[PDB]
Amino acid sequence: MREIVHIQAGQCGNQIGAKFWEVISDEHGIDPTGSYHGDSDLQLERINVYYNEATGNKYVPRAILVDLEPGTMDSVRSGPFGQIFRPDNFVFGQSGAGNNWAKGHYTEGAELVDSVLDVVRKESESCDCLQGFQLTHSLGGGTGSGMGTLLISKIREEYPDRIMNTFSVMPSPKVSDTVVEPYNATLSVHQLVENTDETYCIDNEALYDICFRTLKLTTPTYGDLNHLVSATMSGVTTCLRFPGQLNADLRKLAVNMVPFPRLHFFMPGFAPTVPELTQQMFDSKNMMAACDPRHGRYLTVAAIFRGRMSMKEVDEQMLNVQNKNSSYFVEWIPNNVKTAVCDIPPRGLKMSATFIGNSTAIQELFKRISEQFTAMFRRKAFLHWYTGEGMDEMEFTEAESNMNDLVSEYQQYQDATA
Amino acid sequence: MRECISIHVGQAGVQIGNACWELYCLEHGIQPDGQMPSDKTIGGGDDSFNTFFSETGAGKHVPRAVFVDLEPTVIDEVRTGTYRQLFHPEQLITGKEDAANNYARGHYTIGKEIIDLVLDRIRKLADQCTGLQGFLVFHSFGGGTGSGFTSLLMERLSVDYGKKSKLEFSIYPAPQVSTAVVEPYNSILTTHTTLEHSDCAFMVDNEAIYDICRRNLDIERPTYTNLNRLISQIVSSITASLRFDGALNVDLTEFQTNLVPYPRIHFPLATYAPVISAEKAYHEQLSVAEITNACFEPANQMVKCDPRHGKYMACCLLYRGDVVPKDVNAAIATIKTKRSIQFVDWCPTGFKVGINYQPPTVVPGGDLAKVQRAVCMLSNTTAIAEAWARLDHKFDLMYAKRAFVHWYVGEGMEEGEFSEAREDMAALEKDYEEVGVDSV
Ligand SMILES: COc1cc(OC)c(Cl)c(-n2c(-c3ccccc3)cc(=O)c(C)c2-c2ccc(F)cc2)c1
Ligand SMILES: Nc1nc2c(ncn2[C@@H]2O[C@H](COP(=O)(O)OP(=O)(O)OP(=O)(O)O)[C@@H](O)[C@H]2O)c(=O)[nH]1
Ligand SMILES: COc1cc2c(c(OC)c1OC)-c1ccc(OC)c(=O)cc1[C@@H](NC(C)=O)CC2
Ligand SMILES: Nc1nc2c(ncn2[C@@H]2O[C@H](COP(=O)(O)OP(=O)(O)O)[C@@H](O)[C@H]2O)c(=O)[nH]1
Ligand SMILES: [Ca+2]
Ligand SMILES: [Ca+2]
Ligand SMILES: [Ca+2]
Ligand SMILES: [Ca+2]
Ligand SMILES: [Mg+2]
Ligand SMILES: [Mg+2]
Repeated sequence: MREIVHIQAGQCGNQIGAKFWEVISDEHGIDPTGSYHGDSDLQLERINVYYNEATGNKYVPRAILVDLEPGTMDSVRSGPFGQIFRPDNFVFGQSGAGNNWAKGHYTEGAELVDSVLDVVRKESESCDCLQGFQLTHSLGGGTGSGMGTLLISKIREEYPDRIMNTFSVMPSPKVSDTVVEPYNATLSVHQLVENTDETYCIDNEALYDICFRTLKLTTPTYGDLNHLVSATMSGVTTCLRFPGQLNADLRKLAVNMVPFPRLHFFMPGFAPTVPELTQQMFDSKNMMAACDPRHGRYLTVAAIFRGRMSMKEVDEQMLNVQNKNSSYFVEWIPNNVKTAVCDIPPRGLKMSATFIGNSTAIQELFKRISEQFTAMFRRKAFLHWYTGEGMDEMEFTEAESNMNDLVSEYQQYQDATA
Repeated sequence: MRECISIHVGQAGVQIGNACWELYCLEHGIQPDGQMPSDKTIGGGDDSFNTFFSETGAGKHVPRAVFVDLEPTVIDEVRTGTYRQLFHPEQLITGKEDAANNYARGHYTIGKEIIDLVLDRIRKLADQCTGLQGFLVFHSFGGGTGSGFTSLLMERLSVDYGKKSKLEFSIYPAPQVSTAVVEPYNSILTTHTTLEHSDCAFMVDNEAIYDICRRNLDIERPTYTNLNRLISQIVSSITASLRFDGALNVDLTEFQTNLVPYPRIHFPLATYAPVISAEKAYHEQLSVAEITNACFEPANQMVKCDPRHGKYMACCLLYRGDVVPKDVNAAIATIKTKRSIQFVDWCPTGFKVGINYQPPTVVPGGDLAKVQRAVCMLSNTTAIAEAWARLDHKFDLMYAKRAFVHWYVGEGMEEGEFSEAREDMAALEKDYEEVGVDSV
């Protein structure tokens, strides 16, 4: 009875979240109508974490769909699992955000934010013991970034003692389709650094490379990329959704993954013999964030293996990776690599592994955005679009300072010794 | 509803509007009488094509457009033309006497008689909108109506609608294509009066479209119909994102935010590819990467200038048709490797992209061949300052001797407005030089 309230905002948030509900609905064996037609009772032991039990034994996700542009709502509602969701949980506007963070955070999103919190109060009050919230959104746009972080700030006011998770698609180093994304990303990161307990960094360029270089898709699409992200989201939340040797929640994950409150930005991975999975799983080629783990040290790591597989074999292989490449792990957090196993594998797979790393190498990402942010901000390029919504330049300078301070923090523990 | 109201001012704007709304009807399957068989949402709906068309209970799809001209000859043809019943009589506004190539007559003398009426009809269209997004204003620089009345309208729209988006489509004069001696004066006066009220202006050098039509389409001696049909392809590409549903399209706000780095620097350079005849399109297909490369060849720009000698500040690439993301990303990846295409150092990420899978449409009669993938690029480049310089020079030659100025003073203007408008242009030219200078 540790329920999670899911929220998805913006195109990216809704497209990624919609595919996420498709994935776990299959894992819990729930059809688009919301009725269970599975085989094992282990699919239901912890189903109330992500679903409400409705009259007629229909299952309804604790999902809240948000955007300032109604177009993406209609796509969700007409998608494979469109009619699963609660009609009243579609909270949308008509104006859109125009890739403008200020519109999403201060004007257009501020008009709609209360309506979203009202839907949150419904869901949260209908929870035996509310555990926390999870958000899926992009940082480069205006709604998921600007309004997304506004929703986070408001939720922390009502629920200051609850856990806030996010799955944030970050700007990629070379692939971009938004000219002002450095402004939007830097403004969002300064919000995420303060009002989130855990943030999974997702990079579309890395996801595209996997789809193209590895999976051999000659014409990858956002559907293919979303499938990879959804597969990772299911893998991360496997322990929250299924029983097993591990009985842990989101707060325990944060307590053990975050040695310092601001450094809570994780590097996700996914794979694909047991030895070969652990080899893949730690590979740069399998990392969902555009940062080389070899360019830093892991503060903490979490690995989840799924499917019938030799436990002792995994333990030996994991322990080998730690001891073999121990120079990439901080020496002052003893036993900072923990592993969990679940008997239920995903669809069309016999074995799978999900990776969650709190690596100091993630500062490379915040370096990039800072340098891109400064190049535009020095010349106040495109700024009038933000000051026109009522922002002041000082709010831009503060975000620049904070993300540089965050970058400064990461470098501190990347060279710390015992 | 994200509606957009089109305003077509003067002969050029009206005649350009004739080609655009003809194309729109062909792209949406709307018949000359306004009936749209494929539309089952009779009397209304939230469809994407309702941003430009309103519905009536009788199944009539009516353009959200106003046509204004100070003389009736041009709009009279619309009232008796093939799309005569597409529009409503109230939407086709005309006076009896034109501005006579005089900005002052269009702005001060003949314009005042009709401006209050025009705003009322625009008001009537606005009241029918649930979420009006902005205005599209089609006009020439050279004509007295297109220059003088448009300026008047833009100022009045800012008072009655505040900061609501206002985008222009402006015809930059050229000696090849039926220009007049005083058109440099009108262009400078209207640009200065409209600079502070327009959020994004799309100039089209009439010499550039004359050349493209004469070279790419092998039309020895282009007509206004040949030019307007080409212009409508660019207008269609820019508004396709608004008239059609899609997951990868660029709405106006998204469109303006990623293309205008500073309020005054809002004159993107438009290109379209492929512009090709049927004879050449026979047994010939061009790919995504090919049309992407053509967008950066100065020979295809809608305004004559040399991007190679300037710097890019933002590029918007609107693909349409049989275009897949993988090809788009590869084609743009190549452009970023080309050191021949220089971006300002304060634009680390300078590409906005979109795809509209609806295929390009050709007027049955329009020299363009029907292709399957097309791209319209809109780039904010310093090179566009070259067009300002050419026009500013022609202004200086005449104004040094005060040639023709008496025609404007007779209508109530002062020579001070001429120099003020010229100084604003001088600041703009210096502005384009400043933004192109490398950072410290
Ligand atoms: C993030 O900025 C982008 C820039 C870009 O071209 C410069 C593209 Cl094609 C995409 N993009 C699009 C798309 C987006 C906006 C307009 C049109 C198409 C759709 C799509 O399904 C996929 C997979 C991608 C994509 C993602 C990550 C990559 F590494 C490579 C391609 C994204
Ligand atoms: N592309 C294009 N340009 C046009 C067209 N008609 C006129 N022009 C341009 O417009 C200029 C002449 O001004 P007009 O727009 O025709 O004059 P007006 O707006 O009707 O104002 P008046 O002075 O009162 O006649 C010329 O320099 C032409 O280059 C047209 O149909 N297509
Ligand atoms: C009465 O009908 C005429 C009216 C005009 C013109 C003209 O001579 C071609 C006429 O024939 C008699 C004309 C005058 C010459 C101009 O420059 C000297 C000009 O730019 C202006 C032109 C005409 N405009 C154009 C594009 O030819 C408009 C004025
Ligand atoms: N994975 C994924 N990323 C997306 C998708 N759509 C947009 N993005 C990312 O988000 C950015 C655009 O922001 P957008 O999603 O439109 O944000 P919004 O304005 O809040 O809706 C791009 O740079 C992409 O990297 C999608 O369908 N899938
Ligand atoms: Ca409002
Ligand atoms: Ca309330
Ligand atoms: Ca309709
Ligand atoms: Ca109808
Ligand atoms: Mg006329
Ligand atoms: Mg978009």
